Parts: sequence; structure tokens; C-alpha cells
Amino acid sequence: SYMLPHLHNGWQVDQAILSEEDRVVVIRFGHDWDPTCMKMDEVLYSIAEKVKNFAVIYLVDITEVPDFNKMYELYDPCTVMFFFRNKHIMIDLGTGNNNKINWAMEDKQEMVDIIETVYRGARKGRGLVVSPKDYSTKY
Amino acid sequence: QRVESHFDLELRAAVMHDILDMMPEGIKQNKARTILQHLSEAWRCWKANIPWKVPGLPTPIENMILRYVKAKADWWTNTAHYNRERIRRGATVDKTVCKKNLGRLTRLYLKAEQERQHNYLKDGPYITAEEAVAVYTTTVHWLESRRFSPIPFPPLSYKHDTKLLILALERLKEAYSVKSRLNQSQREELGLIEQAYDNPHEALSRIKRHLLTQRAFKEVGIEFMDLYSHLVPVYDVEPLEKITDAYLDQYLWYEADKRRLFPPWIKPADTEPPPLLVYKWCQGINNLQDVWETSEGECNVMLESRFEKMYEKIDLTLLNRLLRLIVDHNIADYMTAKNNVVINYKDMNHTNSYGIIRGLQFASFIVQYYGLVMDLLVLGLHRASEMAGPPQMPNDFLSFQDIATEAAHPIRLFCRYIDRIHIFFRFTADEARDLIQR
Amino acid sequence: LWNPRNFKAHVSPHEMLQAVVLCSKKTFQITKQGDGVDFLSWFLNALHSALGGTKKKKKTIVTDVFQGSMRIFTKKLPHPDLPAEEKEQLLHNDEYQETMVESTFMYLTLDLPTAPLYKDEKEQLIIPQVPLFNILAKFNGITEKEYKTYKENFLKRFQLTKLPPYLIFCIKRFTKNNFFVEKNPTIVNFPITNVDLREYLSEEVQAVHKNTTYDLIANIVHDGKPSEGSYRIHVLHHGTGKWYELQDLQVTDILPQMITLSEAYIQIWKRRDNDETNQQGA
Amino acid sequence: KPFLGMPAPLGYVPGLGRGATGFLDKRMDERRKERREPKIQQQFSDLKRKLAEVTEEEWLSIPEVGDAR
Amino acid sequence: QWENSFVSVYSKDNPNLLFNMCGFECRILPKCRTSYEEFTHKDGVWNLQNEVTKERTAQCFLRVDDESMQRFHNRVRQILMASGSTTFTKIVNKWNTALIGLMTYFREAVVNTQELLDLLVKCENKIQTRIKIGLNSKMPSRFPPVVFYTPKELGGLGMLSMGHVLIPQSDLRWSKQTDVGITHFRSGMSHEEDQLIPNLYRYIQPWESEFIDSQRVWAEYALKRQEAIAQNRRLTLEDLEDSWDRGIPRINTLFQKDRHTLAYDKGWRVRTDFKQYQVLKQNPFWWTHQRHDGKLWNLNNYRTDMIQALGGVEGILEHTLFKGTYFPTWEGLFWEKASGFEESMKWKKLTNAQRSGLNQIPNRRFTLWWSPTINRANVYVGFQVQLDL
Repeated sequence: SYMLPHLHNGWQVDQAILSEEDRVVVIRFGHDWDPTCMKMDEVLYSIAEKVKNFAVIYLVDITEVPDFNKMYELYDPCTVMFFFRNKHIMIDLGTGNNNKINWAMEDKQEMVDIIETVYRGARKGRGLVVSPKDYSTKY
Repeated sequence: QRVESHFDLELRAAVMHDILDMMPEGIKQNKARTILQHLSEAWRCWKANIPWKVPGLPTPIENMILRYVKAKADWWTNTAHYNRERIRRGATVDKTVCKKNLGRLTRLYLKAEQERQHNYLKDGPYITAEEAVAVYTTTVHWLESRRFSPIPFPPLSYKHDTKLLILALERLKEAYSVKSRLNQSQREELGLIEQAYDNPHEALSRIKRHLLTQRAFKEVGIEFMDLYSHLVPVYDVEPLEKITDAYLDQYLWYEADKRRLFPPWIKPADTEPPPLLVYKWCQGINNLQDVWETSEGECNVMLESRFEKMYEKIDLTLLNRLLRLIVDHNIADYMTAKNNVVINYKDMNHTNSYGIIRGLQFASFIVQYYGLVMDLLVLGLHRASEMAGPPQMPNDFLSFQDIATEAAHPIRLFCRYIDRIHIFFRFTADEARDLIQR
Repeated sequence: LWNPRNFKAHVSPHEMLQAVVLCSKKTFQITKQGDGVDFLSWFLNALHSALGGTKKKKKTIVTDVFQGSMRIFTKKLPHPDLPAEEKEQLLHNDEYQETMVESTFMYLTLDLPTAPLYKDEKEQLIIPQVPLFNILAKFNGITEKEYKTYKENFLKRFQLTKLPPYLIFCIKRFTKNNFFVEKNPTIVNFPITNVDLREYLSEEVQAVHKNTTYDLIANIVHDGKPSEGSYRIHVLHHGTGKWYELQDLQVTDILPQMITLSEAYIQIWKRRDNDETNQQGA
Repeated sequence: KPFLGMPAPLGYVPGLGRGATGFLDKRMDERRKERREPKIQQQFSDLKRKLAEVTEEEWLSIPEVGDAR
Repeated sequence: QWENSFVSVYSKDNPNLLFNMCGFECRILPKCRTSYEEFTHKDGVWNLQNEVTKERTAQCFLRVDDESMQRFHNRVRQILMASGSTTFTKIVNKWNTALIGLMTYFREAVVNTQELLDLLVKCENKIQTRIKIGLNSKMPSRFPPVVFYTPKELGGLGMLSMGHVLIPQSDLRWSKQTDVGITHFRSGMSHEEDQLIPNLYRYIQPWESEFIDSQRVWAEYALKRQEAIAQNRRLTLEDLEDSWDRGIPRINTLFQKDRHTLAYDKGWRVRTDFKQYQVLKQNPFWWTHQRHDGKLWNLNNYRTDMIQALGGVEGILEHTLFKGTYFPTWEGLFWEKASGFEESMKWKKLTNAQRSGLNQIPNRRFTLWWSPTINRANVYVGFQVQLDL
């Protein structure tokens, strides 16, 4: 967890989305105490190095910055939200909400595919992508 | 799925908050961050059951580290026990988790085995002198009575051996008969096999040399097949060793066939199929005459059972002597020597002092032979010889020389299928009473 | 069990044992552990309640033959005859005369240092066996003489201040509070070999602060059967001078210097030099 | 991570700048009153106290980066 | 240890003795001890004839062992758990091998084991869902059996089945056009026993029957052999044709291309049994080897019948997208292997990212042929959306 940095103001969130031109900006929105927001914080931290060349990761806490709760509508322990060139990206995991991510993904590998898929599709301006594995059943 | 992972994550964090407070003031802040690599390093060290120790490190630190590594190990191990039970039942889980859990259990099994082998040698002597002599003596009387003439060590000059070579090679190839994609070891193996076809005399010449010389080989790889109820050891071995052994196995059984040695009691299936063989056994029971009559308190007993952990108990030192009774000592010594080597699984290594791998091409032959020795121990000379018949004119699977010859003894029938023993006896009321009283 | 004219070699205590569970005047009702230690304790306590003072059960018992000299003197033989007394002695510095706690005890629980347990292995010579002996006379005074690493509080020393005509030791081989148990296998080297006239297994433990001099005479072993446990029992025989395992109706003689190569569990240690009071007191 | 360092906003709302798209009291208190009228740390913590002893020279001379695989 | 040293006794008091060799649970029964009265039991009953008196003296009741049932069950559990991303053919093919491994291994015994019948039904039912779930949407109302059972030659999946399945008579309807007009066909109005999917067990021959055939056939062969020796000649095969596929060793094994090497393959029945350690993959036909015994089952009649049930190309055509291609002859088309079309994928050396992404292509093609069956106003009860342009 101490690998991955944290964002302590909503102004750290916004500049961080802007200044990274060439890579995804992946953010976990959720709060330290949570059962499920700790688990994801692991599965990302392990992956963050492998992917440094196309994706950048950060951590944010709903309690630290609540400014973003209404606009993106944040419910539940945590939401993974992908950004490329200020454009909110979007993917269908078969789960019935195409915005963000909720459920906890299981393998390191299946997580890297999703990041890679989003980036590759995203690079072409495509706003939707399809997660190869569709965990509607899972979540 | 995330529980054990999460536990270790927070544990490390707690020590990190604690460590700066706890001590290591002299150590730099940058150095402290690496500390986590040693925690990882300690874990890495912990993994594979290898002692791990570094240079400049805190005492009031080493013990702390041990305490958290043990905590993670408990989490890890308990999870493994839980998931295996779910898998056995068929309970819905995870096909990833299915793979991860298997991985963790294979390391835990291997750790257990490595300690068991160590402890056997350290214990210093499972066999005992009285037992060893009993085993030896039994074998001697069997060989005496059976009248089989030892099987000579295979010659360069065997008409049969050249022909068998073909049979051995087919068996080895079968494993790659349908593979679209091969790895490097697979490619090497096939290359070797093609070379063997191209120049059989070199292949054969080298093989003979290996039997005569090489006493210490190279440990293979071990993996487990998950049958969701029991795990089965699968072995990966060097191709040169495998070809030589495959050939040898073909020879020996041909020699056994030609040279007899293995009685009709065993159930190899060379002549008869198992499902069908079971049926025949039922048919044989029906065929038994005077077998269903209970007018005077006659009783029949069917006993079924298994060897259990035969592999652990194989006597490398005993085995060699028993093989000398059968083959030229150079072959016996070769076979024995090939045995215990090194077993690897990632980080882990151990030396199989009393270990036999099922996955060898000629393992089957060894298992049948070793089982035969145990059959002599269990069966006894008086009835076992009656079942087998004389060495001049042996009986088939379920038959006797005469009705009198059957009647003479409680173990009228005897069947052995590798390690499975089947013995048929019918008791009179008086015989039954005797056994019960004793 | 002492009968010189037994019709068969061996005996069946199964009815005794079942009567000890079924016959409520013993609630022998222990389960989920049910060891040599627990049963020894349950037996000792029972005998002392059930032969007892004036009611023949504390005069014939023998309140000399041990003496957990602290408290209760019960059936005379097994409050003497199995108790010892450890006077623990809490201290502080300054002038704060911290306090002393005599305790009567029929069996002395040894620890056993810090065996990893939740750690896989090839164990022993490739994790820890040889130096087994974190253990010797381990404490060397228990908490009391040299290594008073007495974590609980300010200062300690744990003296064995009564020293009984036998002395049972029980090796802590493990913490049933957690799972099934990775035990504490760290081998417990006291096959003492020392008498001169030696190769005697001279056992002879002498108090390395005081003198009292005691000879090993029993030795429960744990064995690790893939089905329960097992518990075999090794007894001295002074007159042939031959140690004797028994192991489910089987009997076997054992080289007394090689006793320690089993997992020790319970030892009885007779006091000689009290047989210098009774070497002299014949 | 240069921005991570800096620490100062304009007195600025986060949503707007990027270009964002969304896809008596005393009496009450009195009334209320009239009505009123971890494991891991424990496991370790104990070790952490154990550490306190270690010297600052030893804290320094600690081997730094050992790989065993 | 006595649990696993279990002992059973057949005596006057007990109903029967018993043993358990390989995956079979066996019971041998004697009339003299006594019994009762019944009739032919098919798989349940085998007849032990006394060699000397030629009398049917006892019966052996074959039955499939519990452990082997668990292995089958777990195999099904596993194929699913593993196959998160594999194509449907890989799933089905694996299932086909697993089933004939057990079905071809036990054969007769299966019919007397009700537990297997329950298990088999449950596991097919579980199997259908995985493919259904792989499809778009989480709800299918019907999915008529034609799509699953139709042989892969006609673009189906070629699933073997033992479960009772209703081919609703509503789905047999088929319409063809001729320059004269448009003609329809429905056999639904014929009211008789309804149409059901073909069963492997019916095609299979009971063990008792096969044992009898092997005794007869091989004895006949031996006598013919003696005559051939006496007459100084070799058998021309036409002399044996009448028994060609008959016998437990399968007399046609006498004419295999590699006999001259297989002659030296001794101990093969253990080895095949012992093979399992050497290979990670575990196989369902452990008891036999085709070469060792030859072929023990005939695939074609069942396949042809499925086609008969399918109604042939015309029947296949309604379900299929074949008429849409305006190909003149059904026979002319040779279909295209996924692997064959796949070719480069075997050796494209790319980031798996292109693995399932290309393996779905065969599945995509399958959808087009059966889309009208797959997509209909009636079928799936879905909101109907017109496509863009």
C-alpha cells in the first residue's frame, strides 16, 4: 500500500488527471478502513510497476475529499475510475453499470488485461470498450 | 479470497509504524523502506522451507519478523485446508482460486515430505535386524520353492531387445502424439527419439553404458494432477534416462514372460481386462463348487484391502538385495542407484531416501515386483504355492491342480493386481470357531 | 501388573477406564485432550480424595514421598509422594521486597523454547535438531538462576524449594489452544550418560546451585500415528539395569543413552542423595 | 509526481476547473438529555516493545538489499 | 487399518458376498444358497454359466463404484471451473471425451446404478448453462435441443446425451420453396409417442451379451484357424467378416497395421493405469487401450441417427444459416475448421490479448448459422430493436 501514493486534496486529483497525457490515470475512490477497499489496494499495488509505462495509479479517500461524491455519484466502499486526456472512460464488465468499476477483481492477470484493453481501445478515442471477461454473475 | 493477503499487508504496515518508534534510529529513512524488501525477503526466505539470514539486522527485529512470518503462514495454511475441502465436495468456488489453492497445497505437501525423509534418515533405522532377516529369509524360501531360474542381466546380444526398442519408443512418443505446441524440453525429447531411430546401435550402446556406469542421475520435476479428491504425483524426467529405462522395462517383462517369475496370481491385464476381470471374479465365485453350502456352518469370507503407503517404505538397501536374487548385480545396482535423488518444486529441494516416483515409464514393473514380495509375506508358502501351482507347470489366474489341492487350505484363491490383494476362503463352523476363540 | 504368575503376559484395563468415565464418582470426563499428563493429574487428584486421612488414603499414600510442600498434605501419598514446591520469588529493586509464592505441584511443566510450528520443514537437521537442548536443565533453576527473562513483571527467580522423592517432568509439546497442533518437536537431550563406570546412561541430574542428585526411571514417549497419537512408556529396571519399553502388549529393551532420540513427554526422576540420607539410612 | 509535492490551490472548486461532467439548539440538547438519562497490533505490539532495546549503531549497520531467489 | 481393509462375507444369512476391482462394484450370487424370482435385467444382471454343466448357476450384479462416480462428477466440476475463456468446442470436446471415457469404460454397469443416472442428468443440465451463459443475455426461455444435438457436420455442437430430452413437436416444422409454390411440413399432427433424443446406452451392448459373443466368436475362429492350418492357407478375412466387430479382444485387432511392434507391448494395462502420474491430464478410459483391445464402440450409427432425428440437411437447413449463402449443394461445402482457418493463431506469437479474442471467432460463425433459431420474436422473449441502417 505504501508503494502507491495518495491524493490529499481534490486539487491534487484534478491536476493529476490533467498532467498525465500519455497514460491512463487510474483512481481508487474509497476509505482506508474498508474490507474491500484494502483488498483492491493490494491487487493494484502489485500491478502498478508492471504497468508503469501505460498506466498511472493513485489513491483517494471519500472522507478526505468528498467534493467528488455527487458529480460522479459514489456509493459503496470503492470505485475504480479511469481517465485518459480528461475524458472519463467507460467499460462494460457485464455488470450493468458501465461507469467506473465496483467489484473486486480476482487475479492479477485479469486485472492487467482490463487496463490494457481500456488503454488500447481508449487510444483510438473509443468511449466504450469491452472487458473480455464479463463478471455480471460475480457482482 | 483476499483475507490472507490483506492480513499480511496490514501486519507489515503495523510494524512499519511501530518500527520507526521502536528503534533503528541510526538506520536511514531510505534504508527503512528497503526493510520491507527484507520482510518480503524474509517471506521469500521463508518460502521454500530454506533457512534465511542476512547481514546487519536488528535482533529485536529478527524475532519480530519471525512472529509475523508465522502469522502469515498460519493464515496461508489454514486457507489451503479450507479450500481443498470445498474442492473435494465440489462446492462452487474459483477456477483461479482453484489454481492458487492447489499451488499452496503442493508446496505444503512437499515441505512435509522433505521433513519426513530427513527424519527417516535421522531416526536411523526403520527396518530393524529381525525384520530384515525375516524379509530376506522369506524371499530365499520363495526362490527355492518356486524353482524359477534367475533372469539374466540383459546382454548386448539379445534378439528380443532390438525388437523391444521399438515398443519402448512408441510408449515414449505416445505422450506427444497430439501436441500442437511444444516447449523446449519436449522438442529436445523428440529430437533424441528421432536420433535413436536413426542410429539404434549408438542409442543402444549408450544405454548399456549407462546401466553399467552411471549411479547418480539428476532429479526430475514434480507436479500434481488435481482429481478433486486426491492429488496424483506427476513426474518430469531427463529424456536420456527415460529412454534407457523404458527399454529396460520392456526387456524385463519380456524376460519375466519368457522367464516366467511372476505367477498367475498377479493381475497385470496383459491377458485379462479389469472391468471384465471383476466380472470373471464374480463368475469364478459362481463357479466355485460346494461354495454356497452352509448346512454345517460353513462360512465364506471376502477380504479386500490395500498396501497404503508402499512408496515410503521401499527399502533401498533391502531392495538391492532382493533384485540381486533376480538379476545380475550390475542391473540391480543400477536400478537401486537410480532411485533416491533430488526432488524439486520451485524453491524447494529434497533427497528421496525412500521415495519411488509413479510417473516413471517402468514404475509399473517395479511396483508389481515389490508387491509380489509383500504377497509372499502375507500369503504364506503352503497356500500361496498351492495357488501358484508347481514351477514346472504353473496354474492360470484362478485355478488349481485338483479339487483336493483347493480343499487343502483356506486361501483357495489368490489374485494380485499390482498392490491390490484378493484372497478367497470358505470356513466350516469349526474353523470359524477356532479363529474367533484365538 | 506386578503378578509373577499371570495366565497371559498382558492385561486389559479397558473396564477400569470405562468405569472411570461411566461411574460419576469419577467424572473421568476429559476429552479433546486426554494425555498422559492430564490423566496422571486426574488419577493423582482422585486417589488423594478417595483414599484420604483416617479413611486410609493419606497415611499410606505417603506425605513424605514428594511434598508439594506448600499446601495440602492430602492422601499423604500423593501430596507428598507426587507434589513438589516451586517457591516463585517475585522481586523488585529499590527496597521493594516483592513477594514469594510457594506452590505445590505433582508434575513440573517444562516449557520448550520457541519451536516455529507454523513453519514447514525438512525439519530438524534442516531446521532445528541438534541443539535440541535449549533445554538441558533448561531453566537451570527454571526462571530463577541465570536466564530470568521473566517477561511477566519486574524481577523473578523460580526456585525448586522442595525436592521430592520422585520428581515428574512434563515437556510442553503443545498448545492445544490452537488448531490441530504443530507441536514443539525441538529434541530434548537428556539421555544422560555420565556415572563414571559410564556408558551408564547416567541420567544423573545434580542441582547446579545446590546438589540434589536424581536418576531417570521413566519416560513417556509421544509417537505420531496417522490415526490418533500414540503414547509408549519406558521404565527403568534397577536390578538388571535395563530400560524397558512397552508398546501395546509388546516389550523391548532400550539403550539408555539413545532414549532421548524419541520425543520425550513424561519422565519420572527418583531422588538418590536423599539416598545419601537413605544410602546412609540404608 | 511534481504536483504531489506543491500543496496550494487557488480558492478553486474541483469540478469546474477540469471541465467536469457527471456522466432553540440549547432546548433541543436539553430534550435529548432528558432521554439519555486491533488483534494484529495486540499480537505484535508486544514484540514492538521488545525492540525498544536496540542501539542506533546497530540500526545503521543493517544489510540492505538481499535477494535470495 | 480395517476401514480400508474392509471384508465382506457371502453366507446363508447375508444377501450376497462382494468385491470391488478397478472401478466396478461386483456381486456374485449362487442359486443354491437361494434367491427369488425375476427376469432379464439388462445391465443389472449378468449370468454366470458353469463351465462343466453349462448351467446358469449364479448372477453377478455389476455396478459402478462410488469413488469412480465422484471422479466423473469432479471432472465435470473441473472442466467448468477451468474454462473461463475457452471456446465452446473446447468445452464440448472435453466433455465428449470425458463421457465416452466413462461411458465406454463402464458401459453396462451404468444402467444398474441409479445414482449415475441422477448424476448424469444433473451434470448435463449444468453443462448446458455454461454455453447459454457464454451467450449474450442471462435469460433463455427454450433453446431447442436441435441446436445442441445436431452433429458438428451440420453445424451443431455434436453433444452426446443420456438425459431425457423433449424435442417439442412445435420445432419440427420445415418449409421449402419450389418454382411451383411454397410447401410446408409438420409431423406434429401425428399423435403417437413423441420424439426424443438418441441414447448412447441403447446403442451400447450389455457386458453379458459381449462376453457370450466373445466365447462363441473366438471359439469359431480357433476352429477356422485349425482348418486353415490343415489346409495350408492363410485366412482371407472374408472367412471372418461375419464376426468382424465381435469379441472382447475384438477380433478385428488381428489386422491392425502395427501388430508386429505391439506384439512386444507387455504390461500395458498397468502402464495405462500407471500412465496417470507421468501426465498431468487424467483420462476416463484408463481400463482399456484401443490397440490393446481395438475399438470398443461404434460412433457412426448414433451420429447417423442423430441426423435422422435432425431430419437431414433439410432439417439442418431450417435451423442453419446455409440457405442464406445461396450455395447450390449442401454436400459440396466442406465447412471450415476453426484451427484450419485459425492457422496463424497457432503460431502468431501475440499477447494472449488475442487468444480469446480470436477463439470467439469460431463461436461467432456458429451464431450466424443458427441465428434465426437463436433469434426470433418468440424465442428469448426479448425487446426487439431494429439495427441501425
